Amino acid sequence: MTLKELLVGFGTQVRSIWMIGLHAFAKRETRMYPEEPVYLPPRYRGRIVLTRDPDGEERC
Amino acid sequence: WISPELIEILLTILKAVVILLVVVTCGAFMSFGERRLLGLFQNRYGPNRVGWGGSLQLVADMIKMFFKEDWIPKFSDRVIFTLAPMIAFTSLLLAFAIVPVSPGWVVADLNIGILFFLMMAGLAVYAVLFAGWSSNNKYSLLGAMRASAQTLSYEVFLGLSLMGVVAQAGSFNMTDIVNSQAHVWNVIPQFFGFITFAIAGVAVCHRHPFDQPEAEQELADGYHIEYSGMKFGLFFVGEYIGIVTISALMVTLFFGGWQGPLLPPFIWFALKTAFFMMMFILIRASLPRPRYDQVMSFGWKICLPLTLINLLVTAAVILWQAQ
Amino acid sequence: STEVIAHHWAFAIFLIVAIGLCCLMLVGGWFLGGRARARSKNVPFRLSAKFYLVAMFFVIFDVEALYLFAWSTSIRESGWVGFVEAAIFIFVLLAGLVYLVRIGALDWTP
Amino acid sequence: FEIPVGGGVSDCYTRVMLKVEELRQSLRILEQCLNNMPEGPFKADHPLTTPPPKERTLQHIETLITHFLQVSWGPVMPANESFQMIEATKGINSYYLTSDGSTMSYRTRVRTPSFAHLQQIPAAIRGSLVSDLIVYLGSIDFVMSDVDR
Amino acid sequence: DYTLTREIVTDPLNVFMGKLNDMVNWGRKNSIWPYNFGLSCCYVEMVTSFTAVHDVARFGAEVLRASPRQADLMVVAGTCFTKMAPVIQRLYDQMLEPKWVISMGACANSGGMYDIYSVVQGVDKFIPVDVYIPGCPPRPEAYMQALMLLQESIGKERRPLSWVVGDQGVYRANMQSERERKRGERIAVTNLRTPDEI
Amino acid sequence: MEFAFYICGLIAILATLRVITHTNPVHALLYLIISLLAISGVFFSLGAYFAGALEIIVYAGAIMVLFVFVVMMLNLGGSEIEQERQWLKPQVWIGPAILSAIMLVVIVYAILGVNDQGIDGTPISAKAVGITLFGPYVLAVELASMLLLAGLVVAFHVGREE
Ligand SMILES: CCCCCCCCCCCCCCCCCC(=O)OC[C@H](COP(=O)(O)OCCN)OC(=O)CCCCCCCCCCCCCCCCC
Ligand SMILES: CCCCCCCCCCCCCCCCCC(=O)OC[C@H](COP(=O)(O)OCCN)OC(=O)CCCCCCCCCCCCCCCCC
Ligand SMILES: CCCCCCCCCCCCCCCCCC(=O)OC[C@H](COP(=O)(O)OCCN)OC(=O)CCCCCCCCCCCCCCCCC
Ligand SMILES: CCCCCCCCCCCCCCCCCC(=O)OC[C@H](COP(=O)(O)OCCN)OC(=O)CCCCCCCCCCCCCCCCC
Ligand SMILES: CCCCCCCCCCCCCCCCCCCC
Ligand SMILES: CCCCCCCCCCCCCCCCCCCC
Ligand code: SF4
Repeated sequence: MTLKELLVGFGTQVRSIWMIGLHAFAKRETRMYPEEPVYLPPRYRGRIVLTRDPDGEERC
Repeated sequence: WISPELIEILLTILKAVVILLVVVTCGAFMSFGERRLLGLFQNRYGPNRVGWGGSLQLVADMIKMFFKEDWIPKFSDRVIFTLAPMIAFTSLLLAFAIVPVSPGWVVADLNIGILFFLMMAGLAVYAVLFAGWSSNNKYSLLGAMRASAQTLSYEVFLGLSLMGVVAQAGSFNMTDIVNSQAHVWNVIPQFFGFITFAIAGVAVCHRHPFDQPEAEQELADGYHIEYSGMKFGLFFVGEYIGIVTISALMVTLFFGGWQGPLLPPFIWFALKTAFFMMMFILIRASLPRPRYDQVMSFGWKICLPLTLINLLVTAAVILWQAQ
Repeated sequence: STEVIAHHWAFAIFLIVAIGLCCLMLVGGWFLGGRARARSKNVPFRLSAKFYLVAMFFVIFDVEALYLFAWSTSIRESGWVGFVEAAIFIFVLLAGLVYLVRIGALDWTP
Repeated sequence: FEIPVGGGVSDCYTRVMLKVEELRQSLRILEQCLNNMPEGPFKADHPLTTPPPKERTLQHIETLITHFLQVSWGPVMPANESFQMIEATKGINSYYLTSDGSTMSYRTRVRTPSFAHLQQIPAAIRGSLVSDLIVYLGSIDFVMSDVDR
Repeated sequence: DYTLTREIVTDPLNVFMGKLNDMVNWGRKNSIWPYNFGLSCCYVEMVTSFTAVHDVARFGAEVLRASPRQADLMVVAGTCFTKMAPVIQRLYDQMLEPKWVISMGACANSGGMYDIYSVVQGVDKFIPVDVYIPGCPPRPEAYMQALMLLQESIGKERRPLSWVVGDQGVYRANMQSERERKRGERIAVTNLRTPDEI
Repeated sequence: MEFAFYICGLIAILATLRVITHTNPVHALLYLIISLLAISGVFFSLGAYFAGALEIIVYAGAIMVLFVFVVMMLNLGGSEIEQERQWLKPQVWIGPAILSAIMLVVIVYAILGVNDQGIDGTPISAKAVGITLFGPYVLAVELASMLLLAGLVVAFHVGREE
C-alpha cells in the first residue's frame, strides 16, 4: 500500500477507537429484565385467556 | 536457621510466588473484565448478577470448566493434545517471569531479559501448532497452519521492534531498560518501535484482529474446536495471561516501567498495565478484522522494514550524541 | 553474593510452581465431573507451498535478526564503523526483502 | 423519495452503502407517513373484506354472517389468476395466486430474490478466496427461509 | 421427586457432599455457554437477546461457542427440518456432559404451524428437551425467562462429582409445572387495557 | 552449575536417542525440541548466555518450527516406510551402531588426553559477542548475510508451488 493509504487507514482506526470509547462514556440502553418488567402495549399477542361477561358468566 | 541470607532467600522466593499468583489471578479476572469492559463499550452491563457486580462470574466459570466432562478424542494423539494448552499457559507466564513490577520486586534479574521473552514467544507458536495437529481434525490443522504462519509473520519483527529500546539502554537487562527511561519514556524516541511491538504483541497473543478461531467461523477451522473443559480453560486463561504479560512488557519497555512522580512505583506500574489491558479491550471492541493475506503482507512489507529502519536511525542518533 | 542466589532460587521456584500449577489444573479437570457416552461423540466436529515459504522466510530473517540483536546491545562501543557494517547488513536484508516481495514470494493473494 | 443507484459495478461495499441510502429514503417515506396520515377507514367497504369490521360484526346480523363464513369455511375467491410484485427488503418478491373458485388457493407461487442471489453466488465468487466468499454472503442480504420457502 | 437416568426415585441427598453438589450446581447454572446454532427466525430473537437492549451477558450466558464441545446448552431455535434433523442429532451427540436443551418456539416445540411433509414435528421426537418456550417467535425476554427456568432446574439436580467415585446416575428434579404455579395469579386477572391505545 | 550441566547433558543425550529411534515424526521433533532446550541449559551452565538464548530462539524456535511446519503440511500418517520399522531390526542398525561406537571411542580417547583446567563458567555476555562480531569478525557477519541470502534464493527456487 501507499504511504497516504497507510496514514489514512491509521486515522480511520484512531477514529473508530475514539468513537467506541465515547460510547463507553454514554448511557446504557439495556432494559433490565427481570427486575425491570417488560412494557407490553395493550394489544400485545401473548398468553391466551377466556374471559367473562360483566354479569360474571363466561363469554364463550 | 536464623541468618539474614536465608531470611532473604525465603523473602525472594515468597515475592516470586506472590508475583506468580497475582499474575494468574489477574489473567482470569481479566477474562471477567473483558466481558465487563465490552459491556461498557457496547452501552450495556455485561455480567453483573453472579456476586457483587458479577465478581463471582469467574468462579462460576472455573467451577463449570472443572466439572465439565474431560474429553480427549479417541483418534487424537493424547500427549500432544494434552501438551498444547500447557504451553499456551506456561509460555507467556514464564515470559512474565522477567518483568520488574517495582524496585526490588522482580523474579529473575536476568542478563538476557527480552531474549527470554522471545524464547517464550517461539514456544507459544509451538502451542498453537500442537493444538491444531493433535486434534485429528483437518479443518483445525488448516486453521492452525494459517494462525502459525500469521504468528511467524509478526514474530519475525517482534524482537527487532524491541531492539531500538535495547540500543538506547545499551543492555538486554530489563531494570537497565527501566533506568534508561528515568528522564524520558521510551514511547517518545522509540515511537515506531512502540507501535510495531504493540502490533506484534497483539499478533503473537492471537488477539483481535489476529484471532484465527474467530476470524473464519464458516469454515469451522478453529484449532480450539476439539478442546473442552479445563484444557479450553487453559487456552483462555493463557491468552489472557499473555495479554497481561504483553501489557506489562510494553509498560516496562516503552512507558518507564514503575517510574512516576507521586504515586508508589507499583501503583504506577499497575495503572499503566491496566491502561494497556483496557486498550486491548478497546482494540477488540473497535477495529474490524482484515483479510489473512492483507495481515501477513502488512507484517512482512511494512512492519519489518519499519523496525529495521528504526534500529538504524536509533543507532545513528545514539552515535551522533556520543561525544 | 546472596542476592543472586536468592534470585536463582526464586526463579527456579517460579518455573516449578507455574508448571505444577498448570499440571494441577489439568489433573483437576480430568478427575472432576461425570462422564457420559454417545454414538457420535467420538466423531470429530493439501496445504500449499506458501506455508513453507513463509516459515522459511521467518527462519532466515530470524537468523539475521539475531545478528542485529548482537549488534544492538553493543552499539556505543562498536562506533561508526560498526554502524557502517550493520548498515551494509541491513541494506542486504532490505534488498532481499524487496526481491522477495517483487517476485511474488510474499503474495498469498493471486 | 429517491432510488439510490450505483456507478455500474456491484461489490460488497457498494451493495452495503446502497442499502444505507435505501434506509435514509425509507426514513424520508416514514416522515411523510407521519406528517400526512389520511383520515378514513382501515378496512375496505367490500363484501370480501376479511374479516369485516369487528363492531358491526358484533352488532349486525348480516355482518356477523359474513364474518362467520369468512373465518370458518373461508372467503370464496372467484376463479382467476392474480400476480403482485413488490420491492421487498432483499430484492423483488412476488406472489402468483391461482384460484379455482374455492376458499383456498389452488396454487400459491412465491418468487423470492434470495433464491436468485444464491444461484448467482458461483458466477460471482469464482477465482476469489474463501474470505471473499464469507464477506460476499454477508453482503448479499439473504435468509434461507426466502431461498427455500 | 426426581427422575433418574443411568425411573421416578426420591432425593438421593453427608452434609459436606450436599454443599459440594450445591457449589457445582451454582457454578454450572451461573456459567451456561450456548451453542451458536441458527435454524430459523427464533434464532434471530435469541441473538437479539444477546444484544445491548437485553444483555443476556448479565446472567453469564453470552459466550456463544461455535464448537459443541465448549457449549453447555443447545438452544433449538427454529424449525427442525427433515434435512437438518441428522445435523441437530450429530451436534447434540458431539456435546459433552453436562448438557441441557432449550426448545425455543412453536416449531422446535411441536412443529408449530408447519405440519408439513418436510418438517419434524418437534425436536423432542429425537433429542430430550429440558425447557420449552412457546411463541412464534418468543420475544428475547421469553428466552431469558426460559434461561432462568433452566437455572432453577440445574440448581436442584444431582450429578456425580467425579466419574471414579460414587453414584454415576443423573437425577433431575420433577419440578412443579409453571402453568400450575402461575394458575392462581393468572385466573385472578379481571381487567386488561383496551387495545385502542399505545 | 555443574548439577545443571550434567542433568541437561543427560537429558539431551536421552532425548536424542529417542529422536533417532522414534517412528512418529511429530514426536521425534518434540524430543528434538527437548534436546535443544537441554543443550541451551548446558550453554547457560557454561556461561555462554547468548548461545543458550539463540539455542531456544533460533534452533528451538525457528528451525524446528520449520521442520514441524513441513511435517504438518505433509500429513505424515500411516506411511509404508513408517509402518515397516526397518531401522528397529538388528541387522539394519547393528553395523552403523558399531561404526558410531568405534568413532566415539576414538574421539573420546583423543579427548581424554587434552589439557583440562576446567571451565569456570564465567558468563561471556551477549555484549562481548556483539563487540567481537562487529570488530574482528565483520567479514563473517557480511558473508553470513550473503550465505543466508543464498539459502533464501535456493529454497524459494526449489520449494515453489508453481
Ligand atoms: C495494548 C495493545 C494495543 C495498543 C494500541 C496501539 C496498537 C494497536 C494494535 C492493533 C493491531 C492491528 C493491526 C491491523 C493491521 C491491518 C493491516 C491491513 O492489512 O490493512 C488492510 C487495509 C487495506 O489494505 P489494502 O491492501 O490497501 O486493501 C485494498 C484491497 N481492497 O489497510 C489499511 O486499512 C491501512 C491501515 C492499516 C492499519 C494501520 C495500523 C493501525 C493500528 C491500530 C490503531 C492504533 C491507534 C492508537 C491506539 C491508542 C494507543 C494509546
Ligand atoms: C503514547 C500514547 C498515545 C499514543 C497515540 C497513538 C496515535 C498517534 C498520534 C495521534 C494521531 C491522531 C490521528 C487523528 C485521526 C483523526 C480521525 C480521522 O478523521 O481519520 C480519518 C481521516 C481520513 O478521512 P476520510 O478520508 O474522510 O475517511 C473516511 C473514508 N474512509 O484520516 C486522516 O485524515 C489521516 C490523518 C493522519 C493520521 C496519521 C498522523 C501521523 C501519524 C504518525 C505515526 C505513524 C502511525 C502509523 C504507522 C503505521 C506503521 C505500521
Ligand atoms: C512439561 C515440562 C517441560 C519442561 C519445562 C522446564 C523443565 C525445567 C524446570 C525447572 C527449572 C529449574 C530452574 C532453572 C535455573 C534457574 C536459574 C538460572 O537459570 O540461573 C542461571 C542464569 C543466571 O543469570 P544471571 O542472573 O544473569 O546471573 C549472572 C551471573 N550469575 O540464568 C539463566 O541462564 C537464565 C536463562 C535460562 C532460563 C531457562 C528457563 C526455562 C526454559 C525452558 C522453558 C520450557 C517451557 C515449557 C515447555 C516447552 C515445550 C517443551
Ligand atoms: C530434578 C531432578 C530431575 C527431574 C527431571 C528433569 C527436570 C529438568 C532438569 C533440568 C533443568 C534444571 C536443572 C537444575 C538447575 C538448577 C539451578 C542451577 O543449577 O543453578 C546454578 C547456575 C546459576 O548460575 P551461576 O550464576 O553460574 O551460579 C553458579 C553458582 N553461584 O545455573 C546455571 O548456570 C544454569 C541454570 C540451568 C539452565 C537453565 C534451565 C534449563 C532447562 C532445560 C530443560 C530441558 C527440557 C527438560 C525436559 C524434562 C522432561 C523430559
Ligand atoms: C497487572 C499487574 C500485575 C502485577 C504482578 C506482580 C504484583 C506484585 C505486587 C507487589 C506489591 C508491593 C510492591 C512494592 C511496594 C510499593 C507499593 C506499595 C503499595 C502496594
Ligand atoms: C539398499 C542398500 C542399503 C545400504 C546400507 C548401507 C549400510 C552400511 C553399514 C556399514 C556397517 C559397517 C560396520 C563396521 C565395519 C568395520 C569397521 C569400519 C571399517 C574398518
Ligand atoms: S416458531 Fe415461528 S418464529 Fe420460530 S422458527 Fe418457527 S416460524 Fe420462525
